[PDB]
Amino acid sequence: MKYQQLENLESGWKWKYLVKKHREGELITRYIEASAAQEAVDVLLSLENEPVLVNGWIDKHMNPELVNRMKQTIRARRKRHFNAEHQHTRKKSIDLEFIVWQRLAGLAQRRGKTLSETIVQLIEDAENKEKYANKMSSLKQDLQALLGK
Amino acid sequence: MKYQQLENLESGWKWKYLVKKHREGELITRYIEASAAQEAVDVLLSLENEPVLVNGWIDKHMNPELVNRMKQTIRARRKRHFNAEHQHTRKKSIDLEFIVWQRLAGLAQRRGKTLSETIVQLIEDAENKEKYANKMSSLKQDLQALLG
Amino acid sequence: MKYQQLENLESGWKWKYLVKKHREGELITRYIEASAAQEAVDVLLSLENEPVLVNGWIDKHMNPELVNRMKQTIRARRKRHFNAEHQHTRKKSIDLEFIVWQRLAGLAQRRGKTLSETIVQLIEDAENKEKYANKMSSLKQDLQALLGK
Amino acid sequence: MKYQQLENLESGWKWKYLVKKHREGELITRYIEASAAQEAVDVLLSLENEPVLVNGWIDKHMNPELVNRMKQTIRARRKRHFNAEHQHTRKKSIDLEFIVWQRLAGLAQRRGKTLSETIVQLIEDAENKEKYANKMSSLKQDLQALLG
DNA sequence: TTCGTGACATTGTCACGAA
DNA sequence: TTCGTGACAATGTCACGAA
DNA sequence: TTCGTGACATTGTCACGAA
DNA sequence: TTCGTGACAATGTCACGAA
Repeated sequence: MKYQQLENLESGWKWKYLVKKHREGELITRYIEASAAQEAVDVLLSLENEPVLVNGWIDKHMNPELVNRMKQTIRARRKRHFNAEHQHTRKKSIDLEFIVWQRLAGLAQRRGKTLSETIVQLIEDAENKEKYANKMSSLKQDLQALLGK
Repeated sequence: MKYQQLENLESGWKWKYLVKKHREGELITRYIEASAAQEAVDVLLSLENEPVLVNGWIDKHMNPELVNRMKQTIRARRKRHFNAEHQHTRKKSIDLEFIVWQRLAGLAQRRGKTLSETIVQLIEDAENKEKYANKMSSLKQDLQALLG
Repeated sequence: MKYQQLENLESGWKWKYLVKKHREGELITRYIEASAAQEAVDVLLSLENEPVLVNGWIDKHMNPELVNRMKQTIRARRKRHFNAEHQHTRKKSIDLEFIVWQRLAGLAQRRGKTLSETIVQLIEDAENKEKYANKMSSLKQDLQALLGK
Repeated sequence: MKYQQLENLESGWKWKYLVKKHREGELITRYIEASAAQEAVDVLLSLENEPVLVNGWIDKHMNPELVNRMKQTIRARRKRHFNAEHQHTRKKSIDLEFIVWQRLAGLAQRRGKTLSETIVQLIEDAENKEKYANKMSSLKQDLQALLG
């Protein structure tokens, strides 16, 4: 755990979680009835401006099989923040032709390495071609003259 | 255009659109007062089963701040469909590191070509360097052998 | 022929011929009996200083059987003389061991060319040893500084 | 001394010599006189076959101008004899041109080798060159097998 | 001094190719 | 046949170097 | 089990070169 | 205008190997 915790906002974060889903429709509560669950819908809706008070509610009305989906989504956004505190870590997304990907990826999984470097190497292996064209050609074209003189 | 329209469903999306955005907080409505605008929410949040009418709702009810944002976001949800059919047309998202991007994009910036052209051109040439190190490796292997 | 003839002088050495050979122990006359044969001898030595005389003498008197041996021994001196003049013209001999003679003499009957010339080449190519003794030592170094890069 | 000096023939040998130079025109007597010469001539010429005779014939009766001339010419014939046997020790002479002799004799007299040997050592080198140009044809050729 | 030895000069045939 | 020509043969010397 | 993290999926945007 | 389109932003999971 290289990224510290922030009880304050890190809690309000989870709050947004039980919202972004409840909106599109997804059993937030750990109950089955649409009577006991519906009730809980408001039991939290009011905790808007309510910090750590949010945690009090997890042990109360929080669907178990969600604890997984959440942790995974939390840590994620958790890293993005700290990583956004500068540039080198700030990641960016890219869209390219399918077939292209297939190669790349297939080259990442086959070239015992991760995408990143795999892209870093595929580059160095390119700019080197220029001086490798002649480097191999010179040692070959300069000797062609030995056949006679 | 390269793709044709589907009035029946096409408009369908927009619906799915105005709702969505609304669900998150937005005045899809062309009005303001918590009344008239309020009605136009339910008045539209119903054409679900008969979306072939949403269009006539957008032409004289939807907030104009979204006319463009839509024609775009839709025209996209359109291409995104037809390509999602086959495989060669499909697409894929990647998440590479900052540093890389610079150099990477940078190259694509100096050549101008597609950001994908970069992976082709880099694989195509950077792979031809993996070639001369082979013709220069099998050569230094049969050159010195005969010699000593 | 090629050279010239010395009517007077050449009869000179020509004379010494039957002479130096007669005292050696051989028949110069064509008379089996020691009466006419011995007569010719005495009559011969008297010509100690006569040219043309020796000519007619050889005719009626000398043994026309060794003639050939003479025409050969005489022709030689014709040549050994005009040649012995200038240096590059004078011929000279040497004693070589059999072993060595073999190869050499045997390279003449194969290559065809004269014995002398034979040595002329044997030498040139030989002396040229360094010329190609270096081409290798040299040409071969050009490949070493390459294979190791 | 390596050659067993067999007084038997070697003596008779001298004879032919004293006889030869005689038939040519040279004194074979220590006599300061003409006539006195007719003595040795026939006196010795009759020794057609005299061992110990012709021998002492010298210490007591023979020209002095030939004392060394003989001791040496004799050694020659002597060596020629034991040598006449096997061809691997006997010899032959050559008639070569002057100019050739020069270069030849030169290197020979120079390198500090015997005339005969000179040729031998010179032949080896005369072949190496003819051999070195060969390895050139193999290497020069094995370069285009692959290269051009 | 004697001797083994290498370098030539001499001088003589011998079998040949082009007058 | 006639010759210039080349390959060796044979035999004597000479100046050296080790005995 | 809790993390960090990398591989990707959806879906919204907007300048752009023709059409 | 209207399309097709490409570079990224936001962010929600999932199955990994070290803690």
